[PDB]
Amino acid sequence: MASRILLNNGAKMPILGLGTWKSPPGQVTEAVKVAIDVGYRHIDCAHVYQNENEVGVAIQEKLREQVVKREELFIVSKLWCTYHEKGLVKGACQKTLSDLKLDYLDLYLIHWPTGFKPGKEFFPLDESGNVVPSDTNILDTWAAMEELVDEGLVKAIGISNFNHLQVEMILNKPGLKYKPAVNQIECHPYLTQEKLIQYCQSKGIVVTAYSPLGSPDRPWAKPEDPSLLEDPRIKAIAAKHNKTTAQVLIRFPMQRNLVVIPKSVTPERIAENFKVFDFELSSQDMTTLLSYNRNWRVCALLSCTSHKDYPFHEEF
Ligand SMILES: NC(=O)c1ccc[n+]([C@@H]2O[C@H](COP(=O)([O-])OP(=O)(O)OC[C@H]3O[C@@H](n4cnc5c(N)ncnc54)[C@H](OP(=O)(O)O)[C@@H]3O)[C@@H](O)[C@H]2O)c1
Ligand SMILES: C[S-](O)c1cccc(CNC(=O)c2ccc(F)cc2OCC(=O)O)c1
Repeated sequence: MASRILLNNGAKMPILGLGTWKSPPGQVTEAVKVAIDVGYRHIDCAHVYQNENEVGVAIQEKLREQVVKREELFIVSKLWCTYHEKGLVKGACQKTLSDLKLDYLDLYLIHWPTGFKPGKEFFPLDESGNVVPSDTNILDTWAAMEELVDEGLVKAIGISNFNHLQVEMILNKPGLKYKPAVNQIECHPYLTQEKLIQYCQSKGIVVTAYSPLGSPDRPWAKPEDPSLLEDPRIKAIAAKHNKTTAQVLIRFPMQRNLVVIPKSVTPERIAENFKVFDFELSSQDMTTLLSYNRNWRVCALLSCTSHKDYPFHEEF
């Protein structure tokens, strides 16, 4: 299938990218170098991942080596929750640009709808363990994101972990200048997201699926949690197609017109995960994978369940 999807800003976005959350700083430079060498053109980043400098080393080296031109890359980062204030957005973007060695981002996302008190700590807590919110309304954060487009720092802006009412709040913003190009959300066979995906696609917003393999390295994993990569039903579909379970899990969102961002620091897996443009899941396979939904979330933002903008109380 086609390698890129057209965004509502007129630019094309590669449907397969490399994730970088949890990629160790001493391994992510080589991971991104390998990824670019084996065909990846989209890297998903974030300031909160604390490894953008090392990602940037890889990008810059492959640009210097002329393995790829800047216009061929699609680099995404995200505004962390402690920078939702109007006066902090530009500097947060600029710090990400400096770390990544870039003079623009292809896409910059509001990482979560929840703003937190600014400061050094990424999760400021009160003495009782609750996250300390910011009063900055997300519409005002959106206006600050729009300024970045108009200053040439980013080509597109979008959102992440927004529920459908929060997307709708942006779309209904008075004086809205740029619609969100993307909503990046958790999506896999155990959290299939039919309702939110349909809503976003109907508005021309492209959906990126994160944790497509179920994030087996997530720090809060428990032994009793479900495991996509070990699910015998998914292994059976993979075996039938002579592919790995990971390859099925990556191809699944692609066939839903989603972008997908599997993470790996393992060279062989980085290459394997990209080899998903040479086979097709049947409609029956797709419906079967969808049937595994259990509304199970890797990323529930649990310290934030009383924040006014916590996204996961709503059904979708
Ligand atoms: N917007 C958000 O709030 C948000 C939240 C979560 C994730 N994300 C983004 O989405 C990306 C992907 O999600 P994720 O990191 O949570 O998890 P994931 O991509 O679902 O899974 C990554 C895990 O799978 C392993 N793996 C990768 N390819 C494999 C293969 N072929 N066979 C077996 N195991 C394989 C990796 O191991 P190795 O690395 O050791 O090879 C790692 O432990 C993130 O890195 C981040 O960029 C965004
Ligand atoms: C549901 S509450 O809304 C929320 C809020 C906020 C957040 C949440 C979840 N996360 C975490 O934890 C985190 C941290 C750190 C890092 F580095 C990373 C991570 O993860 C991945 C992404 O991307 O995020 C939740």
